[PDB]
Amino acid sequence: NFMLTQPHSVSESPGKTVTISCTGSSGSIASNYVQWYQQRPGSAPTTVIYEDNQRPSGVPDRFSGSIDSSSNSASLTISGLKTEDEADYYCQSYDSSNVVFGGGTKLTVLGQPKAAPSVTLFPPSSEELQANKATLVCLISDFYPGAVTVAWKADSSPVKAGVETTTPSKQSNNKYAASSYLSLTPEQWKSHRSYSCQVTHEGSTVEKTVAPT
Amino acid sequence: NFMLTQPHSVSESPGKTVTISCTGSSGSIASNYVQWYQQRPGSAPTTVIYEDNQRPSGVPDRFSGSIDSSSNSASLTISGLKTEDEADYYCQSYDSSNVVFGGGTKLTVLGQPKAAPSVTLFPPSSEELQANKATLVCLISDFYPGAVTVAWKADSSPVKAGVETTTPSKQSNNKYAASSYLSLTPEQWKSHRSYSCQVTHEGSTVEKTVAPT
Amino acid sequence: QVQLQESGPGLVKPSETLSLTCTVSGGSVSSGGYFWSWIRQPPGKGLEWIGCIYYSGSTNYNPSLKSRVTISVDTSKDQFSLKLSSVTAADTAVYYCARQLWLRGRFDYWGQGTLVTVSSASTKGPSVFPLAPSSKSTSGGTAALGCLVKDYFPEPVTVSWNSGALTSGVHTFPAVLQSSGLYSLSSVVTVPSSSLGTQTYICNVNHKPSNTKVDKKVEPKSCD
Amino acid sequence: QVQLQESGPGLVKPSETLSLTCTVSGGSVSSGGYFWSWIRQPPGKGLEWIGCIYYSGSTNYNPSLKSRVTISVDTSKDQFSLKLSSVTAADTAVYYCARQLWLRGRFDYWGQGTLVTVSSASTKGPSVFPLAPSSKSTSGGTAALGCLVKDYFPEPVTVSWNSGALTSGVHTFPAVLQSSGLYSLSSVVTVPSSSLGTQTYICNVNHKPSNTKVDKKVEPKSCD
Amino acid sequence: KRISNCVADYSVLYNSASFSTFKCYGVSPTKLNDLCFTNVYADSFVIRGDEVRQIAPGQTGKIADYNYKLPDDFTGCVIAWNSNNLDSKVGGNYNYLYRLFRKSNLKPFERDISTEIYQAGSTPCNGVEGFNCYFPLQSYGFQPTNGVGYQPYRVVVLSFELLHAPATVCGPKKSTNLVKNKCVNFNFNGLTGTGV
Repeated sequence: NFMLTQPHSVSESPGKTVTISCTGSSGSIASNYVQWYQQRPGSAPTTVIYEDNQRPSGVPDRFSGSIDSSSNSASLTISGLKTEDEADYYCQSYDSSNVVFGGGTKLTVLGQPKAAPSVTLFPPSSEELQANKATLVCLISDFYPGAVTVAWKADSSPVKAGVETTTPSKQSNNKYAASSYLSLTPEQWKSHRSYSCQVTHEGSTVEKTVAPT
Repeated sequence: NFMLTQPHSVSESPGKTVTISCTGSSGSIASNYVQWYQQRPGSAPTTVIYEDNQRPSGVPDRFSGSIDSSSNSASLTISGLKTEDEADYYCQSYDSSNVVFGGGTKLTVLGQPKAAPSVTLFPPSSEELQANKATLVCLISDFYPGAVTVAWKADSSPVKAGVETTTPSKQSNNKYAASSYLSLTPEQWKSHRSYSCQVTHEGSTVEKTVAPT
Repeated sequence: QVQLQESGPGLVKPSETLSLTCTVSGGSVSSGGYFWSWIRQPPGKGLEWIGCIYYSGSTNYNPSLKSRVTISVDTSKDQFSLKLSSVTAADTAVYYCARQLWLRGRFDYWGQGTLVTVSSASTKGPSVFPLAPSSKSTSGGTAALGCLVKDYFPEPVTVSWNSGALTSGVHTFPAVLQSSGLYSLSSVVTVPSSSLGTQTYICNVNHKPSNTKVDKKVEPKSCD
Repeated sequence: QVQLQESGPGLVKPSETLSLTCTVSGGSVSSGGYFWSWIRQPPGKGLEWIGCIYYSGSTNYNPSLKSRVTISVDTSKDQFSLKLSSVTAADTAVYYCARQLWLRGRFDYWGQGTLVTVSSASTKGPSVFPLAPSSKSTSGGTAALGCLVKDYFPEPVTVSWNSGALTSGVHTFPAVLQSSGLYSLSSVVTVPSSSLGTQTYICNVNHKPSNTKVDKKVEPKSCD
Repeated sequence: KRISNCVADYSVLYNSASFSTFKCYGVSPTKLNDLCFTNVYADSFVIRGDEVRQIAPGQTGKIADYNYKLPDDFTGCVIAWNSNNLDSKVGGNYNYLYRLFRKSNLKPFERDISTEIYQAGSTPCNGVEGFNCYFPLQSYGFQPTNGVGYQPYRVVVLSFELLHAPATVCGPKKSTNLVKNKCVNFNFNGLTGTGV
């Protein structure tokens, strides 16, 4: 019944020093070796430190671990935060023939918010129209932070149903990507003169309009 | 995901001072009120402290509690250990509309009469024989230490099939009690001339015998 | 003062509905502005909080026990009941009803704990057989006699001698698993051999997990 | 050096026997007195230890996963495999076969993580619609074009541009649920406006469960 | 215990999979078989479960600073395991002794067997347990019915010595390849000679 208590979220500015704890409930931390692991999102984990006082060859000298057996909390002191350091941290123990890992400390991100909303629009295709369907697609890319609001607009009244947006997702260039779809009947596509999708992001609004041509 | 960490086993000699801890994982121990419950075995729990420093009317003044909010641990100090103090201790929390209890601390205190086991054998009854069943019951009582082995015998051959025995359990007079049951067919009961149960304890063997009469 | 007493059967089959009611005497449900809570405790484990209720419709439940606890309050009968759904063999716990004096505080009064056993098989009645004492059943100036409880399902069973009038020397042994599913135990009492043929020994076996109150008299063995 | 490669079916059926095999290339299993272990990690949760093995018959298992893990080592093929029984929906985790030397130390080398999740059964035919770029669809010197993947079931779909020739500027968006059951997504690529009428862009949408491959050409909108 | 003129393999000492605790500082645990020293000192003693955290370089308490001091340059290796089924028995029996009272601190790697009564005040007692005169030897608390924090743990310390001597105790390769008729270098326990 021995577990490693680890904080869930630890957030500090770059260039400072942090302390990540790993508290054991029943067994003392000095009883067994404690191993820390640093893992990129969507990849294999990598050992960042082991044996509680020595660093593996390859990691910088900033990763330091300390042990205070009085409070039964394994401490990992990290200084000089950089961009590549954003990861989840897990501490490992052994107990007695049963390896027990930690809860996990996802080290948060961290200058300028790279807000470049590429709000591009496309009208429904003629092939879709021949299938008695119509869909308006609103696309945003290269925006930051990943918190945008979408609302389909048109002259008269665009349909409320069929509005289908996607959550922001990380791109290859560290930016965010999201989409928005509007299911529509072909008759309502020509019923209104134009349709427009607006995106509100950090107060600014980028608006484009489409028309049946 | 808030739980109270409590030591499972605490032992102390009478007349001394012992401290029982209750550590919270996520929330601080001073966030919500913590209540300690002293529950006798086979009895309803009874509250012994409230508001972390106030003793209810009826409990002795020795049930003193202290709060170490820096370590997120709730402490309960017991002074002058007695016989009646042997009970389970649980600490309570509230978190956020979800009452969370503690792991559980059993107060352990700190003459023993060593005796030979009284052995009694009971033949199967006529009512059981009319139900096409037969059972041989061997009784082990008033013995110490609680380590006895049983070996049923059919005249001279040992019996292992259908043998069911009970682990020793403490009696009211500080001794132990146990039983052994031998499931048998009515034909096998009368097939052998006699049956016997050999209860061997502290090396000494006490043997009784039964016969179909 | 006030007192809380539980009721209902001590048994529930797996994947069925539990129905336990805790009755109130010496007080009123609506008056006082206090709270009612149900707390369970497995044998050998710590107390577990199930949920709490008000005399209005306010309810809160354990997230580990969410969407399975249904508790209702009827003011006319001055009691409150809890309903449990999809019970399993891991729900074997001693159930306590207690008036919650303060929401984040202590439960000042605790009711007596009823025992609930869950196991995945059809309940089997016990087979009580007499245990006749004889010359081989005595060692010195005292003899022994008892009753045998065999092939019953499930635990527990209580045995009382002469409707509880005989308590000295009575030894009730814990149950042991048989070779095929069921359990077995016995309850014996040590008595001097002088009163073997002059006083009647009757054992009272109760098996509310499978009903069937059975009374069996104990007599010395007759050679046939 | 040495490297570790996992194999076996990624998707898992409910209540059956999982079979994941981890292979070792560049070293020997038996030599060095080396240990082998398996570690799973649910998405968004911490690492969980399953069990560890030696090249002999010695093994140990997590008590939470006890009596469910069967791991065997064959020296002839130089690999080790794990078998899991009574798998449920809560076992969806990224499985890593772990290379480690010290039983109380660290896992120095980690293999790539295979995604294990409950398999789906129901399937529907997909539909692909082109997204014609125009003068309003570009903002500056770059234009956008793509294809619309709508009304398909189940997940996932793989979209490639020019049979994988175009990768720069290609954004794949996660799917979301429609108003009635089905899914919808899109895949777009950002290209300069000069190469609109001179370069042909074809999207390749593949739906393996429905066995449907659709190639749709993307052209600028023709006003009618 | 002193280990000399014996080859030692530490792989069997680790694959037992029965030790509860293992602290081994100074040398990396995975690379101590190839690296060899002159003498290996084995110090064996029993201790309670709550005092296993005290055995570390740079700790203060009531057992480490009075019985066996751990210096800063401690390259020893500590192994302990649970032996409650053999080191304790029913009846309140302990069969082991510790020291609690001393006049001052002691040097590391020193054994204290003095049974003199520690005087607290300025009044001598002439060797009795009088006032301000307490016996420095106290009873254990071992019991088979306890939990996990007061259990008997058999602690063995495997220290190493750094001094000029050939490595008598070592874990080297038992036999490399044999080469003849070429000018090679060999070390046959007595020389470093280069020749055919």
